[PDB]
Amino acid sequence: NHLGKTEVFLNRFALRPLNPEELRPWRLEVVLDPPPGREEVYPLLAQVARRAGGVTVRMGDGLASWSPPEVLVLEGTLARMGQTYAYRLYPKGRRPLDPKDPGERSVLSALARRLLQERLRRLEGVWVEGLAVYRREHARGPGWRVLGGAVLDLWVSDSGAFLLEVDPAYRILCEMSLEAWLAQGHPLPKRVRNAYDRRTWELLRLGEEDPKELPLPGGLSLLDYHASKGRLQGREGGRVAWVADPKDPRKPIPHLTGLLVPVLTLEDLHEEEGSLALSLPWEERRRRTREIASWIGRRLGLGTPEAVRAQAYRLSIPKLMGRRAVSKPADALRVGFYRAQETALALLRLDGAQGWPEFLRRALLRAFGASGASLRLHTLHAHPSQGLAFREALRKAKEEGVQAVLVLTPPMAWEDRNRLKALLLREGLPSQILNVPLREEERHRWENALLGLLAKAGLQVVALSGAYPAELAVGFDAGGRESFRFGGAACAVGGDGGHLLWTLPEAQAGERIPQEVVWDLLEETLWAFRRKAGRLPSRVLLLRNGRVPQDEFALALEALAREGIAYDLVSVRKSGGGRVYPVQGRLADGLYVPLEDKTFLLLTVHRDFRGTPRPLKLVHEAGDTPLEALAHQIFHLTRLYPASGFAFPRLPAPLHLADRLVKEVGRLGIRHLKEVDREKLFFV
DNA sequence: TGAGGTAGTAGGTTGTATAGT
RNA sequence: UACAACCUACUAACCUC
Ligand SMILES: [Mg+2]
Repeated sequence: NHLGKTEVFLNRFALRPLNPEELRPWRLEVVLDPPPGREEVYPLLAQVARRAGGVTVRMGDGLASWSPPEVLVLEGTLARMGQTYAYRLYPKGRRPLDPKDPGERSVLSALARRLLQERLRRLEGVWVEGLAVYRREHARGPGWRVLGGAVLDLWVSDSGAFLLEVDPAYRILCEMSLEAWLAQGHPLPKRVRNAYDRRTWELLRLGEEDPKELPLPGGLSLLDYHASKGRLQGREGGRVAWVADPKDPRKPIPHLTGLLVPVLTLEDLHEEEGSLALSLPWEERRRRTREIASWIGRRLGLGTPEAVRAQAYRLSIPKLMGRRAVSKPADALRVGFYRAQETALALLRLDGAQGWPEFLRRALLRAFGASGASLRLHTLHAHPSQGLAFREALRKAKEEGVQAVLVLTPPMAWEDRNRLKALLLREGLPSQILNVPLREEERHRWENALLGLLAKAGLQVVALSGAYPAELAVGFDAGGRESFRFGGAACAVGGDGGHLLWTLPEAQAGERIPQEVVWDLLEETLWAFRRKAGRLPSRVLLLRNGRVPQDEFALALEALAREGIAYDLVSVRKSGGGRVYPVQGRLADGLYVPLEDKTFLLLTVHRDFRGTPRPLKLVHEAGDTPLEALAHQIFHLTRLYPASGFAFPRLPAPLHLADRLVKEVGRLGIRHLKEVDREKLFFV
């Protein structure tokens, strides 16, 4: 191996192997009347396990248990969606389960988790939300405190052992009223909860009215209203507070500040504490992870926790290329781009002012100078409020070779931002916005805005230097919408990643991307590779954001086999990787950690040393490229994103682009994209 | 809208098996 | 439901370049 080995700890701990009585759970038969539906079987079975109590989990069509039937509610009644059923439990003995059998250890682990939860529920000083445990004051001020603990998990090995997952976690509690909060000179919090229940509102403003005078729609005083329900007992109705239901933050509602409690944010605390942060340096997290794990092991009698370790790998550093070797995409602004064509940019200024800021102009001229490419800056002399007659100023601009526009503007309301984006997109003109109180020392901002303006004009700013198995990398994501998704793809064309492009996403009902939309988009990207390389990819790298729905790539994978194209399919989850800590030494990004076959973690980015990194968890779902070669290429693709400039995304450029793309399309809509070259990354 | 990201609180989504015969 | 993978608002926050 040409890669440097390192050992790592996972945030998992090995515990004792299950004993006989744990391997052979009480079985039970479930007799539900009226007999269940089909989509309603498991949900009711689970609500029966929960209604029977003890360490009980559903198992198949009946239930498993680590509790004696003599402490189980064997007869009962539960109310599901509309219908009221009655259940009965028939102790079918005690069959043993086998940890190798996937759904059997699925049951063993289910029971482990329920056990852990019950052991936790009985602990005295601790606060326990589900599997989260908070046990120690971490910070505090007048009226508030922050509790520290950890989220946990207990499951069963393939080899019959208990497994503990631990990750330090915090909870912010405010137990003071709004009145006191505001009386200590702090600012209004954006959200606020009822003091007498969980109902939570957005806090609009404070009221000038008198509680005892404010007539409540159909009845009494604000004060008299609340008094009625006995809420002023042991409390002091404060001032008038106008709040709103977050679902429709229009219609204001009267409330009293003595009966509201602030919902706090880290910044509401930064007014007080200032030096309080909730993320941890990785070594601190590792330490507390170990302490808490030992603490639980000691409250659990499942042995002494032995931190599980894995073999990690230092991946080769990606060689990023501008015109010359580069270390971050912003450096391309000084050295030149990987491949720059002739370009024409336009300016839309929407403050009172006029013309290109000289430093931007010079930065651009230098970059194209350095790149050995011609540049022609234009300036739109028209305003959006000229209604549509400015579309014609837009018409002019496309008839001279303008590939993208800079909008120099005051901060825009989201609505107007979209209105404008759309408006310029109709004419196939991607826009980069730059907020206009702007000064040359705000360098990372205008240089990122510039890098984005350039990606949006179709320039390739950086590429990789290296030989990778796949000559085509395409990432698939689903949706930038609520009740339905979009599902689209983006593209790193060439082994150098010499080209990036996007594909029009297609409206769909949920996560799963229709098999045929998958193959369609893929085909679009095959056409791209073909028409710039004159040949078909020998191998493609297929990437999904998140879990991959059952055989949703099947049609496309078969289409690929047919056309004699080799391929790999990787599922890239942002969650589920847990944690990774060096046994010795520092931790740098580029970490590759094999877990089972078909799966591995990748610590792709580390940079904000006040926080702890979250490895991606990746599953090799199809294909037969060595795990290490996939890791290597994913890792390098992380560095290919043009629009970030000073920090790399945690996701590989195609998946990060696909994400940005379906969020933009979900935001602006799908219309107005007919006239946009797919090489202009309009959405970064 | 500069961009990347770790941490919170409060409120949401889809995806899987699940029978009958 | 849990489990699994996610989204939104607070967040143009906070930290970092
Ligand atoms: Mg952008």
